Amino acid sequence: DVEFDALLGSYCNTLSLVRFLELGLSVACVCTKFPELAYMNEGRVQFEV
Amino acid sequence: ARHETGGGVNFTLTQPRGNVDLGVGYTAVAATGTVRNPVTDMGNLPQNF
Amino acid sequence: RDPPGYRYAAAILPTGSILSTIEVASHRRLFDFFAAVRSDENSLY
Amino acid sequence: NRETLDELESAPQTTRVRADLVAIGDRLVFLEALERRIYAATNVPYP
Repeated sequence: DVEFDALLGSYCNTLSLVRFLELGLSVACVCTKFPELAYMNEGRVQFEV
Repeated sequence: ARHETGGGVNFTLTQPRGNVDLGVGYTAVAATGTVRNPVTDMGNLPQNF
Repeated sequence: RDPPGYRYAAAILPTGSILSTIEVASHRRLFDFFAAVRSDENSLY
Repeated sequence: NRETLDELESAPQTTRVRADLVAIGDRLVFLEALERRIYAATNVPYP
């Protein structure tokens, strides 16, 4: 007698790493890289219309 | 940060972020399109005090 | 008052372009701080 | 893991044949009638 088991194949996907600038929503927002929010207390913005 | 459970070690990551309603008035209106489900069945239950 | 008001003194040091214009006072219940242009202010000098 | 695990082997041979292709959206699809082709006079009813 011969009786064996067969792993006939293996499949995988990939985590499609979307990039936020490669995206239609990107002109809604000036996304700014400011690494110093941790030591920051507060910011303000004044407006002169 | 690190948490170090009895079940294993953990590594959580956070980030400070800021956003501003930079527009002086009424950016980004929205509107309703369709109904798609009438979730509640509309009535025929008494109120019981 | 002035930690909002210094921002209007910082708005006196301007870089920031405001794109579309409507009446500000309709959105009075939106801002954190409102100042009103009335032709002059004895404080801003 | 950026793995080359699944398959890339041999690039098999290609041959032309009569068929039909429609464009329903950007998914381009065959068409097949399976009555006059193979179940012509066969006493098995078409599925």
